Amino acid sequence: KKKAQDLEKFKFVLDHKIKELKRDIVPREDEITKMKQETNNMDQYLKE
Amino acid sequence: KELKRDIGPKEEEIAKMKEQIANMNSEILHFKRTNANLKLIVTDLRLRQE
Amino acid sequence: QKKMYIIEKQFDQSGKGLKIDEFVRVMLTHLDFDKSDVQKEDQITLALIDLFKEIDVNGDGTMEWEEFSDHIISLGLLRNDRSFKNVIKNYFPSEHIKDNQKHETPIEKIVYFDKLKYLVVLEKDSTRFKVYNANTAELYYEVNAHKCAVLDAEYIPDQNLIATSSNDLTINFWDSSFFIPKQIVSVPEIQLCMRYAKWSTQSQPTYLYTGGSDSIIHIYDTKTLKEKGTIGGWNPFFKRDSQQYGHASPIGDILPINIQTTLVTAGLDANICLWDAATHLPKKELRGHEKGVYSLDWSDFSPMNQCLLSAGLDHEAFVWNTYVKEKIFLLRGHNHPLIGVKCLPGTPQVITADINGMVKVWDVRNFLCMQTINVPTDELNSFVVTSNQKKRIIFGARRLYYYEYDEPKDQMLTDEKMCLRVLYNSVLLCLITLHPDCIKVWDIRTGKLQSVYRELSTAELTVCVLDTRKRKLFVGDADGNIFTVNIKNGAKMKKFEKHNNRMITDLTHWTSKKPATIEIGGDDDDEDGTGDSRRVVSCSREETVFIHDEDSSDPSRSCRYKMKQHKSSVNSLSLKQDSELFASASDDGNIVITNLNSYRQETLPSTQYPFEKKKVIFLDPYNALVTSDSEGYVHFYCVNNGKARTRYLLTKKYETTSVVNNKVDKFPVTHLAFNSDNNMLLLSDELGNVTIWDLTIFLKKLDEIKDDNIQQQKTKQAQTPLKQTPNRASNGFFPTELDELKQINEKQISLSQMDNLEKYFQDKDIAFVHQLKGAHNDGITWIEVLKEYNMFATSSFDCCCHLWSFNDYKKMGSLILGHDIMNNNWQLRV
Repeated sequence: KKKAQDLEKFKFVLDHKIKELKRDIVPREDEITKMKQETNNMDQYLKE
Repeated sequence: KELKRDIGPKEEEIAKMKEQIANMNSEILHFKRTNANLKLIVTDLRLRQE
Repeated sequence: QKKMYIIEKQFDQSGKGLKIDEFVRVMLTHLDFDKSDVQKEDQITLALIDLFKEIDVNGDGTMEWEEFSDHIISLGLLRNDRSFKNVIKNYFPSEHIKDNQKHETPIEKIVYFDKLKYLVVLEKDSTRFKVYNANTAELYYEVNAHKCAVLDAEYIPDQNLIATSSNDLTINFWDSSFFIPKQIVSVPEIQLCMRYAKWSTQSQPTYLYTGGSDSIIHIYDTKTLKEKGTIGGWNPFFKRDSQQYGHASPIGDILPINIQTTLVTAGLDANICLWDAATHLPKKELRGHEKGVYSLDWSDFSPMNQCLLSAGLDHEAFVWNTYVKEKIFLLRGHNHPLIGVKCLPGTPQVITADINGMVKVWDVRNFLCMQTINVPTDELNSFVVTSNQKKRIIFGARRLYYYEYDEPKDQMLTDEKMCLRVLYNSVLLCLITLHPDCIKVWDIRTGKLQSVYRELSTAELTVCVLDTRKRKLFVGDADGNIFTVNIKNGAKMKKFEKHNNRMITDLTHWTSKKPATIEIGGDDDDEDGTGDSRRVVSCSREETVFIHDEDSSDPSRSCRYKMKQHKSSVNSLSLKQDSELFASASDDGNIVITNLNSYRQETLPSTQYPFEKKKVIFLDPYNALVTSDSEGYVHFYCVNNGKARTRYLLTKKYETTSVVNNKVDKFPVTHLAFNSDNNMLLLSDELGNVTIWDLTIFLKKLDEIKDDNIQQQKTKQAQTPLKQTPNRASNGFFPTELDELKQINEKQISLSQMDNLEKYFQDKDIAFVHQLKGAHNDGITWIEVLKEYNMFATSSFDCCCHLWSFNDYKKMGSLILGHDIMNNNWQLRV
C-alpha cells in the first residue's frame, strides 16, 4: 500500500511537466516572424 | 525528457533566413550607389546639352 | 545523461559530500520531474532520502560523489545483467529439432516421459503410439497400443510402464524397457484423461487417475494397474442428499498436485474441483472460467508466487490460489482458445498457447508476456515442455515443432563468438568482453557474464571503448556507424556520423578537459561555458579518419574533421595521454601523429622497415610510441607532443615461439596492452600467447633524453643579452632576398649526439618480462590492462577473455558466459 502510494503521485504528476514543456514550446516555435516581414519590405525598397 | 528535448529542433527551425536579409541589404546599397552613378551620368549630359 | 556532468558539478560543489537537503535539492533541480508539483516533489524527496541512507555506509549522514558514483556503477552492472533478475531468455524455435517420422495421421496427443525420455505421441485415429525424443523427435517404436483411438499415454514410474488408454475401454501398460504391453485392463467406460499421480507423502501409493466421459476419476494403482476406486462425478442415478461435488461433463484432465496432495479436475462446466487426494473428496471448486477448462499447470517458481494456471475453451489463462478462491491473474493478448498453460520447472516462465500458433511466455513474478512466439503451424494439437538440461517447447501439430532456450553455447567462453576485446571499466569494477555479436560486460570481482548487449548496433560489435568517465561505451560497427551506448543496459543513447560505408578500424575517446583556473582581468561580451570537448576519433578501412564531437548532438555534424592522414586503411589509433596528439597507423608503413584540436599531422620519420603497422599505442605517460607490425617488429619512437619531430628510437624484434613447429617466427602483435604500472607491454600472439615485455629501460632512456633536451634549452636561454627596438614602425616595403645568405657555414658544435636515437635505444632497452604461452586458443584479440588490480584480461579468437595476473601473468581468470561462476575461474576479489 505504501509503495503504491509512493507511486501514484509518480503515475500522475510528471504529466504536469509533460503538459508544461509542450505549452512552453507553444510560444517558442512561433518566431518564424517579423524578420521575414523585414526581408519582404527591404526587398520592396530594393525594387524601387 | 521527450518534451524537454522536442523543443530543440522545433525552435531551431524558427528562423535561419537572415542571410537573405543581409544579402538584399547589401543589394540596397548597391542600387543606391547605382542611383548616384546614373544621376551623374544624366547630369553631365544635361550640362553638355546647353 | 545530459545532466550527468551538471549533477557531478553540483555534488562536487559541496566539497564534503551532499547532505540530505543539498542532495535532494540538486537532484530536484536536475531531474526531469515536476518541482512545482508537491506530490512528485515529496515522493522524489523521499526516494532520494532513501537513496541517501542507502549510500550512507559511514553513517555520518554524508553521501560523497564517490559513494554516488559507486552506487551508479553497481546499478550499471545490474543493468548489464539484462533481466534485472532471473534472465528469462525468449524461447527460440529449435533450429536442431523437428519431426522426422511419417505421421500418417494428425498428432492427437504428446506425453513426454522425462524419466524415459519417451516423448510418446499418440497419433489421431492411429492404433500405434510413436515414442519420439523430446529433444530430437526421434520415434523409438510404432507399437499398436490398443484396438481403437488412444486418448492418453502416461508414464507409471512405479512399474516402469507406459500406460495407454483407448476408446476400446482398455488400458495397456507397456514395459518401457521393451515397449511390450505388460498389462491390459478393461474398464466399463472410456477415460479421456489418464495421469500418473505420485503424491509427495511416502505412504500414499501412486494412483493412475483416469477421468472418463462420466466425470468419475477411476483410480488404478500403478502396481496392479487395475481400478480400485471411483471419485465423485456427475452421477444423476445416485439421487440422494449428497451435495453436488464434481463436474457435470467428462473429465478432460487430472492434475496430481503432489505438493498439496490435490487431484485437480477441470470440467466443461467451467469447474475445477480440487479433490483431496488423501481422501479424494473436494477440498475446493475453483470457478470463473467461461467454458470448459482443458489444461492445468502448477507454476511453483516460488512459495510466495505459487499459482495454478488454468486454460481451456477460454481464450485466456486464469491464475488461481489454493487459499484465495478468486483467480489471481489473467494472461491477456491471446486471440483464440488457449490450448493450455505450462509452468516450466526451475524457471518463472509460464507458456500459454492459442490455437493459432501464438504463444506468450510470462514471468510469474509479474505474469507479463515477456516473450511472444509465432510457431509456424497452421493447427496446433498440443504441447509438451522439456525442462531436462534445456528449456524446450515441443508443439505437436502437423509436424513436431521444437523451440529452445537461449543459453550461451559455450559458457566458459567470454562469448559464443570471438572475445574481441577487454575493457577495464575500473569505474564499473567489471571487465567488458567485446565480441563480434555484442560487447559483454563482466563483473571484475566475480567474472560473471553481467551484460550481453546484443543488438547494440546494426552490425557486429567489433570495438568497445570506455568513456573518459567509464560511464558510456563507444561502439563502432563495420558499417561505419559509431555511437555511445549507456554501459548500464546497452541502450544506444547517441550515434555519430557514418563512415564511408567502411568498418571503423579503431575508436578512441579524447576529451580535452578544461583545467579549473581562476581568471582575473577582462572586459568583453562573451558568455561561453567551459565545456569539456569530447571527440571520438574513428579510423576505418579508408584514408579518412572522422573526428566526431560528443558535445555535438548531431551524429553527422559530430565529425569535427574528416581528416586524410594515411594512404590506406588506418590500422589503429592511439591517443597519447595528457595530450591532443593521437597516432594513427596504416599498413603502408607510415604513422601520423595528428593534433585533434589543431588537426596537424606529424609523420614519424620512415623506419628501417615500413611494415604494415598493426598495433599503435603511446607509451603513456612517456613520449614514446610503440608500433607492432605484421612481421613481428615493435618499433619505439620518441614522439614529441610539440612540433619537434617524433624521433624513431628503437626496433625490437618481437619473437614468440610457435606452438607447433617450435620455431620463433615473425608474428604481428594482435594487441598491445601497455600496463603503465609495470611499464610493461602485453603483446598478443595469434597462438593466444600473452607475451610480456619490460619497457622500463626504453622509457627511462626517452625520459632522460627529454631531460637532456630541457637542460640544453635552459642553458641556451641562460645566455640571452638585452637589445632595444625601433620606434613606430611603418612604410612597409618588405623585399625578398633568399640566396644572399647561402654562403655562411663552417661552425658546428654538438651536432651528432641527438641523431643517434636508433642505437641509443637498443633492443636490450625493451626487456621481455614473461610469456603466457598458449594463453589463448587463438590469436589474442586484445589485452586489457586492469592496472588498478595489477590485472590484465586477454581477449582472443578463442572466444574467451582469460584473466592473467601481472604479478605472475598466470591465467587467474576467464570470464565464463554461463552462470556457473564456480567453473568461472575468477579468483578476483575486490
